[PDB]
Amino acid sequence: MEALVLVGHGSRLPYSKELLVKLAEKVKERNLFPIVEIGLMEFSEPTIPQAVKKAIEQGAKRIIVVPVFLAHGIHTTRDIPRLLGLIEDLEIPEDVEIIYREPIGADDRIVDIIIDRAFGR
Amino acid sequence: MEALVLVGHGSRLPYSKELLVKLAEKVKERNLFPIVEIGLMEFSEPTIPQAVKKAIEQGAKRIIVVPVFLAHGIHTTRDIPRLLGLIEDLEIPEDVEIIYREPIGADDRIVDIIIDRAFGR
Repeated sequence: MEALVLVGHGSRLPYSKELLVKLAEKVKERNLFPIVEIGLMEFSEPTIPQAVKKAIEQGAKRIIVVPVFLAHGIHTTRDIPRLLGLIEDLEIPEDVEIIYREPIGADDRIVDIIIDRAFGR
Repeated sequence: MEALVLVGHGSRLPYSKELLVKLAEKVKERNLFPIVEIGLMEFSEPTIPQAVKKAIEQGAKRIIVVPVFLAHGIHTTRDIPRLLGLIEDLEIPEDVEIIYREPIGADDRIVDIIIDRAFGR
């Protein structure tokens, strides 16, 4: 009924996709959502429209798109809102409403993790 | 003696740099290292070399660089190790050695944070 779509930059190296796959798995074992799909913005599959479509065909009527990026940038302000038919100027999504969330930001867990990496953990 | 450098991507919008600034402040407040600096790889200032340099002239002999990026990609494998004279292409005194850490990766706290964002927290 609601779907969670985890959405990333995408890269030509495979670490970006692998990252989304690991994150998707980990939330799958939290058993919080009916449906969980990942989408990558650029040069990697699946794409964000493929993921949105997949959510819909799986039954879901309220789609939560969460951008897995550290800060706002072009992609989160122009490219993605476009790709979702949320901004006026290859895909439009039937009768279902799209719910576009905020990025990660300067979160305290991110400082936690930074300390860990600094000590070679 | 030891320094922490936080290093980020950078963008033409200012949110990425602002994000680094917040992160740097917050780790300063945990009082863990003698020095803390930031650099931005692209567009903005300070630059990564400016940051490394800045730490050195301030006394630091082991420089711990943490890449504030979600996955390995080009920047964490090529651009940043380059900028730190870690791969043959930055004259650093042989009395100082640079220690390059892991990115964030698919850490469990990142799944925590993603759940929060999915709820609009």
